[PDB]
Amino acid sequence: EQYYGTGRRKEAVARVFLRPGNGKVTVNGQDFNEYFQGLVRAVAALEPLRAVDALGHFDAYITVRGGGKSGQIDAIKLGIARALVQYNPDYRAKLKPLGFLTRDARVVERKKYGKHKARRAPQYSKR
Amino acid sequence: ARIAGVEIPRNKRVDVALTYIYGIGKARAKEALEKTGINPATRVKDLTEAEVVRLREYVENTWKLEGELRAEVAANIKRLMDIGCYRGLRHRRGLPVRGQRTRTNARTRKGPRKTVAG
Amino acid sequence: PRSLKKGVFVDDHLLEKVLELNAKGEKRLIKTWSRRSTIVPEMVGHTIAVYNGKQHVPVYITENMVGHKLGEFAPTRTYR
Amino acid sequence: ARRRRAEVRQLQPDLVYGDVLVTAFINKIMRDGKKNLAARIFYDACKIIQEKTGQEPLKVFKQAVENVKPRMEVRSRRVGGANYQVPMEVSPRRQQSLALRWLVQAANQRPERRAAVRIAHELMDAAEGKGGAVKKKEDVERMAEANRAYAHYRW
Amino acid sequence: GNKIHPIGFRLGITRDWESRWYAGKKQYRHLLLEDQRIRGLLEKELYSAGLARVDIERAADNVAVTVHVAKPGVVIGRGGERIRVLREELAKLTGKNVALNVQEVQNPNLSAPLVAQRVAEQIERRFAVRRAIKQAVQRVMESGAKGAKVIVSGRIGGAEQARTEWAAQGRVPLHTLRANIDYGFALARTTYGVLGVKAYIFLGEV
Amino acid sequence: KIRIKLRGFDHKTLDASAQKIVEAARRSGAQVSGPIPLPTRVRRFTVIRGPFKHKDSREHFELRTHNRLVDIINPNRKTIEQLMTLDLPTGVEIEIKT
Amino acid sequence: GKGDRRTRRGKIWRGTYGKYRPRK
Amino acid sequence: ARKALIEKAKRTPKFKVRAYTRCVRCGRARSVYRFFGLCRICLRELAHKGQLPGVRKASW
RNA sequence: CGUUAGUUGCCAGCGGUUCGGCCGGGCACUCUAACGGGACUGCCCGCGAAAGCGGGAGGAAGGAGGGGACGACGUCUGGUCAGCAUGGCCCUUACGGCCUGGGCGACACACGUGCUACAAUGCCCACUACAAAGCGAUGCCACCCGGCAACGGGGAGCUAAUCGCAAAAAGGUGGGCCCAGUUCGGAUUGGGGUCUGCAACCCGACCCCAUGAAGCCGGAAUCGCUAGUAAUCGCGGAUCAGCCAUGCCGCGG
Ligand SMILES: [Mg+2]
Ligand SMILES: [Mg+2]
Ligand SMILES: [Mg+2]
Ligand SMILES: [Mg+2]
Ligand SMILES: [Mg+2]
Ligand SMILES: [Mg+2]
Ligand SMILES: [Mg+2]
Ligand SMILES: [Mg+2]
Ligand SMILES: [Mg+2]
Ligand SMILES: [Mg+2]
Ligand SMILES: [Mg+2]
Ligand SMILES: [Mg+2]
Ligand SMILES: [Mg+2]
Ligand SMILES: [Mg+2]
Ligand SMILES: [Mg+2]
Ligand SMILES: [Mg+2]
Ligand SMILES: [Mg+2]
Ligand SMILES: [Mg+2]
Ligand SMILES: [Mg+2]
Ligand SMILES: [Mg+2]
Ligand SMILES: [Mg+2]
Ligand SMILES: [Mg+2]
Ligand SMILES: [Mg+2]
Ligand SMILES: [Mg+2]
Ligand SMILES: [Mg+2]
Ligand SMILES: [Mg+2]
Ligand SMILES: [Mg+2]
Ligand SMILES: [Mg+2]
Ligand SMILES: [Mg+2]
Ligand SMILES: [Mg+2]
Ligand SMILES: [Mg+2]
Ligand SMILES: [Mg+2]
Ligand SMILES: [Mg+2]
Ligand SMILES: [Mg+2]
Ligand SMILES: [Mg+2]
Ligand SMILES: [Mg+2]
Ligand SMILES: [Mg+2]
Ligand SMILES: [Mg+2]
Ligand SMILES: [Mg+2]
Ligand SMILES: [Mg+2]
Ligand SMILES: [Mg+2]
Ligand SMILES: [Mg+2]
Ligand SMILES: [Mg+2]
Ligand SMILES: [Mg+2]
Ligand SMILES: [Mg+2]
Ligand SMILES: [Mg+2]
Ligand SMILES: [Mg+2]
Ligand SMILES: [Zn+2]
Repeated sequence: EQYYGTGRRKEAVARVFLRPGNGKVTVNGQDFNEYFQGLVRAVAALEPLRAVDALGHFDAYITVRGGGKSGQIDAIKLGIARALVQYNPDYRAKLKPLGFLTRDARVVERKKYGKHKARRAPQYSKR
Repeated sequence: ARIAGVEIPRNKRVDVALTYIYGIGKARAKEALEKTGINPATRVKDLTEAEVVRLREYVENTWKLEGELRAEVAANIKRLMDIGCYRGLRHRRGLPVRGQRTRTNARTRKGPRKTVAG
Repeated sequence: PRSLKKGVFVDDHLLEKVLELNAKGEKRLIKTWSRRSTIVPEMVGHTIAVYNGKQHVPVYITENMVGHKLGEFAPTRTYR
Repeated sequence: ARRRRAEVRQLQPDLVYGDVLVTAFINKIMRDGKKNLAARIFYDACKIIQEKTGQEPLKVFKQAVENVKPRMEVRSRRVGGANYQVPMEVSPRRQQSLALRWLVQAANQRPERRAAVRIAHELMDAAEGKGGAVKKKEDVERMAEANRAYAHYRW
Repeated sequence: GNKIHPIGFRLGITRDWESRWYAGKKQYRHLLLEDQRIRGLLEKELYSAGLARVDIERAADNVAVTVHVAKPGVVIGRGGERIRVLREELAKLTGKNVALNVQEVQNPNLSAPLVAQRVAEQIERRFAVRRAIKQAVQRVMESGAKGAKVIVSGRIGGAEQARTEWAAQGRVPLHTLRANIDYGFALARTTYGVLGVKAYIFLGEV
Repeated sequence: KIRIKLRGFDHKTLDASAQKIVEAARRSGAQVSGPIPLPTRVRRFTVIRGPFKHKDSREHFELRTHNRLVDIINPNRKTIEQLMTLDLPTGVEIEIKT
Repeated sequence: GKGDRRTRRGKIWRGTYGKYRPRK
Repeated sequence: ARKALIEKAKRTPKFKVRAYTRCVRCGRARSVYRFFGLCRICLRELAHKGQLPGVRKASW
């Protein structure tokens, strides 16, 4: 009937609702391409379907908020893969080597006193 | 095409071509193109003399321009210079006026660096 | 680019002083430590000593200089 | 790297050609962290090379990279006072970065107005044995075989 | 120049605030001032009684000041005499109509500020500092106190060259914030100059 | 409509003050909404560690104001019976708005 | 660039509003 | 600073712009946090002492 | 990842719709913020006497997972008596005390640190989309009107997960510019004006008109950074009536 997974990337969440259907994908009440499409990496979000050849099996309704659009695309990449495993837990052995179910814990490193931006040091002369 | 006191921009867009006039920037060019009812994107070479004369009529006497402007400003300096005004003294010594710092980076007003010993 | 926007400010020290001087005729040098004030038309013809922080300098006030402030003609710095 | 081997980063496969060599090249084009700009440049340049020339932009991209790869270069080594230009082989990993960098650097010395126009044309010339990237490669291979007298300093 | 304050380190865990209340943007300023007038005035009058900490709590316009003293008898006075004089003097400075409480401190040698005061008192009287230190360490070490440390600052014994003294015993691991290290500072003023006294006491694990 | 806004710098003071209020009202009132926590107002102060520079050594502190909500639904007396003055905590602060 | 105060980007750089960068 | 320079406490400044912060504890002229009425130094001293309720060691 | 908790959350689910979570309603989800779980070289292969190293599975995460707070005995007679405290020495119609004015902003030069650029992977214009962290009771100011605008008048809401600063910018689509000291670059200067403030001459920021300089990737030399890092983009804060903040401290794209 319906299947769900959350997924998250870099301070952004994307609720993935996979329902069997024509294959059309809806994002925030907009077409998948009316939100994206000017964004080259957008297609990387749908790679979990192409690994299991689930392109035409499922429709999708997605709610995205937080971060920028790129972290959202990865946030969608995980939510599609998290729901795809709940549908068939046998899809784990196929999905795992590609790492589509692995969360990316790289987050903006906190800015630190004495430096300019958390690593970059103020240049000096000595003379 | 001669619009103001002798001024011949050519082959570019008219609104940008008017910036070549002294008393005209992008603001006054967009206003002339506006009240004269002339397409700003049109090339200079494609301008009707009827649209040229209308541009001349407006621009020639709406604001003071190249010749008069240069003298008026130059007369505006002598005025504050002929009086004992401090602002005029900053003009005499060729130093900034608006109250910048003169310890460093006065190069624009000050006739760039002429070095001494230490 | 200079703006007081309304009620062009002039200190009350010399203001009540110069207008009363006009009643009795043009007076001689005057003491002024208030360069905060602007210049008004009724000052033309007088002579005002404005302070540099050190010295009092006599300034002849004319017609062309009405728009300015005292101290514009009493500079502070000393160079060369 | 004084301690470890400094393992190589594994880039993501391309979104279009599924190829890692393309994604690395797109990165070399990217400046100030605008990858969406870089990819659009590289992908529009695939249209120029696929229309003005009737071959696969995939195969020409690889063919251009292979021709800029230098087999030998020179390095400086301090010996008895002033150092020397010492010829030595190039690591296959180093041939990767050098050719890509030279291709991007040479394309921006080109006359062409738009970026993708420079890239496609440079790749077309580089694939044909000419072009600015191949000159840098040929000039480096000239440094080797010239100081070849110092081939005993290999290190 | 290193070794940041130990209490300021431990305010989160294994140490509490000497003032616990709540305030707003338009409140916190003066309420903090009132707290400093309080601790300021007590240290004047209550130094001879041997106070250690002044704890000031507020719920709403009520002040719950608690003074921890080594000798609570000097505080109360005879039949509650001095807890009348200076407790009414407290509500005169601040009109908060504030009430006062007293608390006993067992083992004054186990309270770091009290140990510091004791050493500084001897220094103002010009005793041997290394003995007064090592003696002070024993008074602390001989009762619980799995660790102790005492530091005395420059002009030792009225020397022309400033020095620094020593003799910790046991374990005083300041780098770890686990085991509730107590800290106190004293100031000994003398004819040759000023002397600081730092007291470290170590007690408990978790 | 009875709102109870809990505020304080210690997160253990609020919860110790909040749980004591619910255990009095639940014996009388209807199901209470719950201890719904509100976000924290974090005021940060960055200060140079020493006087007279060594600018680049500063250390910062943070004062955190935690907040809580109660929302007793339909309390009459036995809720307000235990609610007059029974509370222990001090660092807490309470407001009431109807 | 960001330095030109009568350009839209130079207005946001200083953090001001005017004819060249209105509010709404 | 100077005892005569704490005339801000008695302000009656004759002009509302002449009022300045003047850290109360040490009489600091320059850098005074408006929320504590204390200078950055006094603020750091009183924070270590734990006499400022709710003020922790910022770490993240 | 779970538990507790639901006035941020939601046709995941139906009901209604002025199609706006707006109402009805619900806590599942996102989230908020308190307590917990989780990683231990524990498991397998190999090496090894051991500690450990290499690799593998499971796992969100592994060999210190990533970032902080944390800086030992001592060193440099390091820094500050100008934050405070303070020994000793000087001053006391005065080194003290008040005020106005001026200076700390001076300019023939040099160094340091930065900002903005020299452009087409760019600039400008319209349109449109996505953050996190903070601040606000005479303070933040939706919205309406006036004005090209800075801003003024009027005035709603917000003791603020509920109102406001608010628009994020790069980005996306559309269009203009066509390699040229220019639709690059915004210095200097004339003129007109808003606001704070008793008061903008020395010596404020802001708006509007006109002016439109140097600069077409920088000698010798020299700096930062090993992964959300560098680079780049904007946002907020502290001090403060205002502001010379391009600084500093944070925030995320
Ligand atoms: Mg269902
Ligand atoms: Mg962070
Ligand atoms: Mg960043
Ligand atoms: Mg330095
Ligand atoms: Mg200036
Ligand atoms: Mg001379
Ligand atoms: Mg040698
Ligand atoms: Mg001794
Ligand atoms: Mg401890
Ligand atoms: Mg600093
Ligand atoms: Mg421009
Ligand atoms: Mg003094
Ligand atoms: Mg002030
Ligand atoms: Mg959870
Ligand atoms: Mg809620
Ligand atoms: Mg939904
Ligand atoms: Mg219904
Ligand atoms: Mg209905
Ligand atoms: Mg309805
Ligand atoms: Mg409607
Ligand atoms: Mg709609
Ligand atoms: Mg709506
Ligand atoms: Mg209702
Ligand atoms: Mg209802
Ligand atoms: Mg291993
Ligand atoms: Mg492993
Ligand atoms: Mg190890
Ligand atoms: Mg760590
Ligand atoms: Mg440690
Ligand atoms: Mg010295
Ligand atoms: Mg020293
Ligand atoms: Mg200075
Ligand atoms: Mg000279
Ligand atoms: Mg520079
Ligand atoms: Mg309007
Ligand atoms: Mg709420
Ligand atoms: Mg809300
Ligand atoms: Mg609320
Ligand atoms: Mg709005
Ligand atoms: Mg375009
Ligand atoms: Mg030139
Ligand atoms: Mg130009
Ligand atoms: Mg050029
Ligand atoms: Mg490192
Ligand atoms: Mg401000
Ligand atoms: Mg005001
Ligand atoms: Mg800023
Ligand atoms: Zn202070």
